[PDB]
Amino acid sequence: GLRKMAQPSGFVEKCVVRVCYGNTVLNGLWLGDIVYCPRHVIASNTTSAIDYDHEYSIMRLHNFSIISGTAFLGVVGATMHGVTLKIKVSQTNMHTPRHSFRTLKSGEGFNILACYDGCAQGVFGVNMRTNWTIRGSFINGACGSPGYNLKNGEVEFVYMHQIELGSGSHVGSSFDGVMYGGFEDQPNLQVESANQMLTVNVVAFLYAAILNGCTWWLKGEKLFVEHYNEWAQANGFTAMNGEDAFSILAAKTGVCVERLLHAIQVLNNGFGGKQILGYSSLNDEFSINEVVKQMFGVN
Amino acid sequence: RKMAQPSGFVEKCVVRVCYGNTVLNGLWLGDIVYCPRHVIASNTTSAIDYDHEYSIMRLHNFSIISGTAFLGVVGATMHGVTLKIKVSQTNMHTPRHSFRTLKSGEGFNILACYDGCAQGVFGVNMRTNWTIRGSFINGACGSPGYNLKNGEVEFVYMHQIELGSGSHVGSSFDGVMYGGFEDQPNLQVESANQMLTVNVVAFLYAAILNGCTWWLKGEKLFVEHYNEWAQANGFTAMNGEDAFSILAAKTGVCVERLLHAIQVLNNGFGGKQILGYSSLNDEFSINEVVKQMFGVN
Ligand SMILES: COc1cccc2[nH]c(C(=O)N[C@@H](CC(C)C)C(=O)N[C@@H](C[C@@H]3CCNC3=O)C(=O)COP(=O)(O)O)cc12
Ligand SMILES: COc1cccc2[nH]c(C(=O)N[C@@H](CC(C)C)C(=O)N[C@@H](C[C@@H]3CCNC3=O)C(=O)COP(=O)(O)O)cc12
Repeated sequence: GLRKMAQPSGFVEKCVVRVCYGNTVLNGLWLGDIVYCPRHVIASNTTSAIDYDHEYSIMRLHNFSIISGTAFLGVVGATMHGVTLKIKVSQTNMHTPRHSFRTLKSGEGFNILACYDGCAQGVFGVNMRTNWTIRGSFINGACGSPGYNLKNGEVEFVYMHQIELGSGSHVGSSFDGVMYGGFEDQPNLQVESANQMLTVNVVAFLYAAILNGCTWWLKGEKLFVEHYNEWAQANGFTAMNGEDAFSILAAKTGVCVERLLHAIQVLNNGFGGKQILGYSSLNDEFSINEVVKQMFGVN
Repeated sequence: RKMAQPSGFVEKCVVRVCYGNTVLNGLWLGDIVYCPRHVIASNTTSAIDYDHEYSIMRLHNFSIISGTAFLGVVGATMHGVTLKIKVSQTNMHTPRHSFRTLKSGEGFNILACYDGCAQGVFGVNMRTNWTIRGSFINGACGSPGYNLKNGEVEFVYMHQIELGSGSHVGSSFDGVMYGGFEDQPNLQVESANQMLTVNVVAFLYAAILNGCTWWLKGEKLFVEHYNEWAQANGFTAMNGEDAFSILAAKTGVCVERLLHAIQVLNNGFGGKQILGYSSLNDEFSINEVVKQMFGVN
């Protein structure tokens, strides 16, 4: 079958801490001797526009409390970097994993460790959508929850949770302190752009259906990538690219991309009660990488 | 959003178990390694006489690796469809834990492992036909299923086989195969799956709490009439209306209006969608819905 999976969370869980500042609690990420967390933790009043330079100048280090498991950490300094704080603590996290920082591109998959009061509660896989929001599941207290990927024996930290938009979509920042999509960490309504279905993930899904033997939707007609891309601009799908990446899948099946792009056009009107790998409409959750790892064990 | 509970406490308990040329995953708790008994079978190709395989077992064929260390086997005994392998070494990362057998409908977490190393983690439900909708390939056997609850890890599932349908079957850690399936290379057909009605009701209450209510009408379907419709339409009977009384009280919507909606929505969504789903969804339990939206267990 095909299940949306998270990569294991163990390396990340040892780094999550609780960050208290005055009348606000949220989550931080403890790496080396730095704790990363959203800068709005220091905002005393969030019922009007937040002047972060003012909040920063009145900040006093003795109002911080940072808790790892049951241990308090000594706070030594704190600097502001975009929409994040970098808090210097007197102790090094001896469980700091091998890691780097990376900024997600449009459509890329990653993992969210949903944390509360400095303790992890759930983990799930998710895609950065073309409108720079994610479909998460967060309630109050989740700010500072980290997003990550495991690659080559290294943790890549990619997302720090920040805000929930009026529509229910979730916005975070990189650990550089740049908010995805340019959203503001301000208490006021902001509207995101319309979402686009990720065409390359729908193609990979349809290959998966072929390999699992679900072929009823498959015809023999081809739709040229260029003709599809004009249709996608008018129907809320991203353009097609990287057809060469689908070599692996096209070989094992003997079906070409341009036949599936035809199918994408047809199946956008509904599955008519039929179900493809157990879904009743097109799914853009799965990348080529995931299909290929889950079906064949090849990275 | 479907999620899993975090895996850190379980990851340190998974080991790589090799017997001869067969490799799979074991669970290291205390001084015992638990794993599927087919690790000692000579030919996973034809019928297996496990009493014979156990009698010719030779313990020096074992190799058990946790990270970089080798564990020393001192004995092994066979219980149901599992092996309990006693080693010299006690797992110093053993979490507070118990073993529990899942009932029909219950959700749990799977840590999919290969060669003794965790690769992914996802939530599942034990279906009424005693299979789960998983994702596994060769090498996944022994992958553990777990729940985190009341400051301890409950271990509930050991992965064992893929049915010809693609559905997946495991055992509890007392050696009892869920569904009574056999750990043999023969085609076995599970019974027909049923949609879990309590989970579908949980989902519609989730929809109401998020202001998704186009489908909601005023008509009421009494539980006994629904259950008659259910037995003939591949749905489970309505039960445990107790936790739903709480949701009914908060939303003002009685369960009987949702049972009616199920009967109607079963014939398709008419184009529209519910929480982004294009058809009835029974993947979420009432606990998951309450935990995710209100933060309470
Ligand atoms: C009137 O203004 C609005 C209008 C319409 C929509 C709006 N949306 C936000 C927003 O997103 N506000 C951030 C803080 C900003 C103002 C600095 C926030 O609330 N984040 C949560 C996680 C959120 C909470 C529920 N689900 C989550 O993902 C934290 O965890 C961190 O802070 P808190 O734990 O709540 O104290 C303000 C707002
Ligand atoms: C040929 O007759 C059949 C007919 C129809 C359906 C059938 N199904 C099986 C089966 O499932 N067989 C068990 C081995 C038992 C019988 C001893 C198995 O293959 N288990 C996998 C997990 C599986 C592997 C693929 N996806 C998974 O979930 C392990 O992990 C251990 O095996 P490996 O050492 O890793 O290959 C045999 C069979």
